[PDB]
Amino acid sequence: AGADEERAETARLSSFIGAIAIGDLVKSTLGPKGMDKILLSSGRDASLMVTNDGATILKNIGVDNPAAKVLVDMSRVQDDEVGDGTTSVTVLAAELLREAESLIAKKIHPQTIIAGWREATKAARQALLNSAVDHGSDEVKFRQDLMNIAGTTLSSKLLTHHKDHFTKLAVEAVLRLKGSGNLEAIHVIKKLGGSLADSYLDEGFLLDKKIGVNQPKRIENAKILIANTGMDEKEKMKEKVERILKHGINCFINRQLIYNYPEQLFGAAGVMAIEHADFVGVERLALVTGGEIASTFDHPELVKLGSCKLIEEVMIGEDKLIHFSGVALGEACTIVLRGATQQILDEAERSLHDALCVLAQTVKDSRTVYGGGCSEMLMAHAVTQLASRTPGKEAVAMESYAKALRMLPTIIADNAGYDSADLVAQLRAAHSEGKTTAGLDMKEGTIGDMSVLGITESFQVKRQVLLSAAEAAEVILRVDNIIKAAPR
Amino acid sequence: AGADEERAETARLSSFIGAIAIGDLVKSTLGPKGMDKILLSSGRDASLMVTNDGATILKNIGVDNPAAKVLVDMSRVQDDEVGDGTTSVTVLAAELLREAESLIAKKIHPQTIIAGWREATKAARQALLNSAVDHGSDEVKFRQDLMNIAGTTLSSKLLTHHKDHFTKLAVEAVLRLKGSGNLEAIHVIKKLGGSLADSYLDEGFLLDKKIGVNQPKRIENAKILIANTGIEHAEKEKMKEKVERILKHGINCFINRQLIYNYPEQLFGAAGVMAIEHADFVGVERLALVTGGEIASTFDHPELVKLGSCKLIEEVMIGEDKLIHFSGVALGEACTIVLRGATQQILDEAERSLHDALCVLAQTVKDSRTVYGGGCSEMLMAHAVTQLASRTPGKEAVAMESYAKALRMLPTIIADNAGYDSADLVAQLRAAHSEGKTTAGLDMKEGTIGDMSVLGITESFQVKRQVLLSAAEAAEVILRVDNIIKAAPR
Amino acid sequence: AGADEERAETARLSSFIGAIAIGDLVKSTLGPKGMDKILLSSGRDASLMVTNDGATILKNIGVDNPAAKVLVDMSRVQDDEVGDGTTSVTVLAAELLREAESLIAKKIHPQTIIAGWREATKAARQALLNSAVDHGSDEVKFRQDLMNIAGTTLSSKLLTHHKDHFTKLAVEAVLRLKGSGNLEAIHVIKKLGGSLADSYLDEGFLLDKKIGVNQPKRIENAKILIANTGMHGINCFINRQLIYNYPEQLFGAAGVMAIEHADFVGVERLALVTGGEIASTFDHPELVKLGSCKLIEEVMIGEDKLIHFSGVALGEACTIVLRGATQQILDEAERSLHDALCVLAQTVKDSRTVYGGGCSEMLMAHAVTQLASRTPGKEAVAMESYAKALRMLPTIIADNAGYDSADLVAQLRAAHSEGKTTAGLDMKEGTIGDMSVLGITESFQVKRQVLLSAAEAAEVILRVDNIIKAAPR
Repeated sequence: AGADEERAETARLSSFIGAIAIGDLVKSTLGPKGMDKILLSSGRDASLMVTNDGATILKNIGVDNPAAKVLVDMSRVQDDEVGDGTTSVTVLAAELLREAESLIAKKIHPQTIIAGWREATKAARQALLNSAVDHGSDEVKFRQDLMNIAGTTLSSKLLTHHKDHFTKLAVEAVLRLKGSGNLEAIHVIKKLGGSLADSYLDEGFLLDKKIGVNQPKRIENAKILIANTGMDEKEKMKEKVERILKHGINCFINRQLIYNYPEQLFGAAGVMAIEHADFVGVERLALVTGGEIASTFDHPELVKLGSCKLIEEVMIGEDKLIHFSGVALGEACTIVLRGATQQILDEAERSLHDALCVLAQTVKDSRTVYGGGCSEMLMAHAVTQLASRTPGKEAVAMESYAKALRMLPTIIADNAGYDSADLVAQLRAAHSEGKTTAGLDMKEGTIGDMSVLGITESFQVKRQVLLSAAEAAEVILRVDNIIKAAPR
Repeated sequence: AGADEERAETARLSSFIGAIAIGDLVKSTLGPKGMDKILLSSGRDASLMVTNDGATILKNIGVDNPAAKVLVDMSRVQDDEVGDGTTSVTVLAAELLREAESLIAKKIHPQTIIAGWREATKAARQALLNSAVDHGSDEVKFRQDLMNIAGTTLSSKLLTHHKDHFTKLAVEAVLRLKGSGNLEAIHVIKKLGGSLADSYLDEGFLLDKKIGVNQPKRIENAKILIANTGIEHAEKEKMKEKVERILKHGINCFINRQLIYNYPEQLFGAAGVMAIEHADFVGVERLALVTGGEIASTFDHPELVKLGSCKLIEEVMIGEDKLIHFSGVALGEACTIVLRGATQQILDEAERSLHDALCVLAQTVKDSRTVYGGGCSEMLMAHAVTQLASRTPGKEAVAMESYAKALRMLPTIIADNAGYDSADLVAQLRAAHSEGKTTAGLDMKEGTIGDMSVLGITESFQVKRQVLLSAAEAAEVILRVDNIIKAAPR
Repeated sequence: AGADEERAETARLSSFIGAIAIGDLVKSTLGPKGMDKILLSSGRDASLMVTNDGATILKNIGVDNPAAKVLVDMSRVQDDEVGDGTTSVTVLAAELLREAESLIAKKIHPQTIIAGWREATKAARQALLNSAVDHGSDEVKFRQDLMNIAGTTLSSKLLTHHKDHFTKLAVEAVLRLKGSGNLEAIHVIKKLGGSLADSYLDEGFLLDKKIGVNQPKRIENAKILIANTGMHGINCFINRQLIYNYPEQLFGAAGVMAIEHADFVGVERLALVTGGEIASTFDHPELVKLGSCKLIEEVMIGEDKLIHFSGVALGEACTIVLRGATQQILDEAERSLHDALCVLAQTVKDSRTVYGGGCSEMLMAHAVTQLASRTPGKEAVAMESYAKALRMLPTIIADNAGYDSADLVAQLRAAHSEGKTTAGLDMKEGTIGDMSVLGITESFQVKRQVLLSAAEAAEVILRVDNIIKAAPR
């Protein structure tokens, strides 16, 4: 009969529906007893991607017309600057929409109500002012380094027995990277095969290619050559050898197909070459080795810089790999993971990417909050009082924000295996008293001292979630429906 | 078949329908509690776009057959000669159409009524030469620099808690700009957080790109090269020509607005030179005024056909993110504003707000005069126009009378977006204007009426001159004609 | 969802429709170019009936289910208290309902909208003192005796080509009638006589009746007898009803002229003139009867014979005979003289007026626009709807004229905002002109009663929240 026509309440509903649909899938994923999800789609999806990381699955795929893709894109900026712990930021933003039902009771102007978000700024600061932080995490630190937040990030994924040990490893990796210039040079891959450790740490960069069956096994005073252009007649062979012998070249890495004639040359010379090396691995390596200029065959000598420690092909345990290590820069390092080997193990690939940005900001912030829901209840006690102080225009919107915090305590306990109702009762009383350390103890079935557990949440996750959620939602709530955008 | 075939009541209606669709959309946008819209299209489009500015969104898409795209097109010329203010002109043109309803009651000849448009020319001249203006503005001005019109554009946006300060900053940018020629060389980008100031002012142009992972970390006494353009052994010659010419200059940086050949990329890193792939053309043109420019041609380009600014080019980090900064411009004509902002998503709306600031201020400095904002101007004129219809003879007057009631809708749109009831607001607004106070207007923050001048909100003189003439001419094309469309197909 | 129940917008519509349905039929009637309609009824009605004036037709029957009958009853009280003029009061009340569509736009409680009516008192004072009024109506009056309201009342009628002259004449009649004594006593009839003057003012009351072929032609020092019940020097006997045959033989020999089935309306006014009668049984002759004795005779005005009563001792009331240029148009003056006189009686008593041709309506409209804005929130929107109602009146006057309505609105407003109360709508001109030159004025009283009458009719919809039923099955 016509084309995309929305009026008063119907348009609001479309924004409203998108937030509720996303929340149900993500809530299971939000804690110690989180759930693993696998998605299967035709064309350029190959098979099933299992993602326990809410951010990764939402950014990758635009399932349908209803708006939510842009909100999802926003979460990624957060990921670079801290990102996770557990994915909770999307859920909290989504629940604000439910209150808009209340807003029709006023029956006047939703934009005016928006002044609540002006006071959201006031509310955002209340979390920052409130809770506390943690006492410890000085820098590096012998044992406060992990068995804390990473374990909680990890707990959602039930690989956490062999895996918590892997989670523990992640901190060591961040300590070397720690400093100005934040996140660079971390690639880490998993290998199929069993070991109790389920992981090895490499001081260098790990690849996975072989020249051929022939060629010297070990290279010394190793020099590295990287060529952008392929090797793909005798004169071409000769140019390469003449430049090569004087240098004493130990390894050649080319990001593409490699022509056969040079291959014979490298073996006799005493030089190990790599065929079709992935470009992304190469770029990281350049920062590591001091870099080099990959022009056509004039590429050797002084146009290139080559680090010279140790390059060798090492059986790590089960599957063969090639190790580049002891780089002069020292800034860039690589992590190698092993596992039980299954859906549960590929989950670790997911978890570590999350692990990688979590501690990246641990270094810069020098601030954190207590975990297990301790942070959320204290703020809720303070925010309830806020609605009364403000003028009535301000009070409705500010009060609505306060009740949102209540759901987080409920989800933590609910996944534990203990009835939610009893849990809510005891929790508020302990926070109201004034103890920041006290929180939800899932293991006990009641409440307990969070600090003894050692569960800590990044301070970084809390500042971005409050401010980002507040105006993101505010733009949509303030605005009464969008038009002349649709495709015909 | 054929084309158009319209006459009688139906013909008037197609024009009538176009005006109503656009007016509601733009209505949300005006004033302090303006509405931001995100646009979804899956017809050769990739993502939802959000445009606060009504003019920008109308320009982007021509959705259907009815006439309206040309009316929309005209508003852009207005933006360069005076800027956006808040979008209001399109709404007034649309309401002209609504009294056509009383026109079917005419039941005789609509064309005689058309005399009103000629009358309108007399009327347009009645406000342009009358109530508006200000006294002062001697060039530069220590305090009269702003705290004015930038604020009204900002007031329409919620961010004016800390943002009114940002607005103050924008005129520093205009004072430096004046000189040599018009508005063009200004670039604005918003950062993601950490400042009370919520902004920083930069010496030169700000860019965000890398050559690749390899290449020197930093350069000094940087020289800038810009190119309009991006047997096997002869390939080597291109490599060599570039190196031979390059070494003598000491070339520290190369900026190219397009794809770049792989061979040169390698060379720049060993030399100590940083190159930029697919640099934005808009960034480049701004950069050219700043560096003294050059003439872009073939590899003959390096030496004195090129002018290089020599202070400092480096990739630097502010607070947390890493950006590349061009600094030390001799010209001073063009500078860049970097907003650190007070970490909020309102900050993400800083880009939205400053862009509006950019067009408004350049015009404000050379127009040398202003009007009172917040709808102060519209209500005053409306009280006066009721009298005007009665002075003219009945054929001319009837069209003139309709034009007068058109101004009435603006008070409602300004207040309605504020969040205070629109009905209540109109009654109190009219009473204060009637008394004789030009300064008095709509105080959206209050929800009632107040003194606009204390706020500092003013409109450029130019916005009022151009819109009054433009509304009348667009309207004339529609009513005088009952059968139209255009030439070419079939 | 079963049977006849209504809420908010749907319930409102039934009230809305009743006002609109009446307006289209009545609008046609207004103006010199007005129209007369014929109607045939379903129960206890013999045939199609045609009524020229709106008040007579509205009154006879309450037909339809929607409410509107109650509104109609009010107009007759207005007619008695002043008269028909040209029907227009009903049209003004109906237009107030149209603004209700934008009423929803205010978006909150329709009942406090009613407080707008409270504001209408402000509007009511506006219709007062900031209008033209008289500034001249001293007594008799050399030029402004007429050429005014009677002419406007007259205009809606077809005959206004020679008739407008007759209408002017009717004020001479009002001046003699003038005073607090018995308003009425004015009767006029047409005569198949000759051209141009089209009417002669004369000596006394005119009546078209005869006793029979046998009876004396003229009586002097006449004695008048009026009896409620059917059948001194007695000269004439006038009875309002059937007269018994036996007395008739007697009257002829005696020298007495009697009138069979004389109209009651002629009789009551005749009584004030003579000095009154106590109309009882045959005991009626002598003192209980008051007679006047100057002269009663049946005379030919210009050709045809009729009976004239004159020389009233009392002097309180007098009558205009008129004459004319042979047609249905001519005896239309019969209806018009009576109409013109009544408006004047109010004019002498009140000693206040205004200017006609819609001059009064446009001036007030310019002033009332200010009032809406001045009043607080809720009061302002309801008050302004009333103000825009006034705008339609200028349009209706012009539309019936056969002249361009759009052009008319602009020029009309143009003359009024200047401050010249004299300028108004001249339909004969086709544009705007000086109303005073025409000489048109409206009585002060007609404007206050119309305002009170229109306001109450509007409230029947609002003072009672609901009237019918909901869902039995």
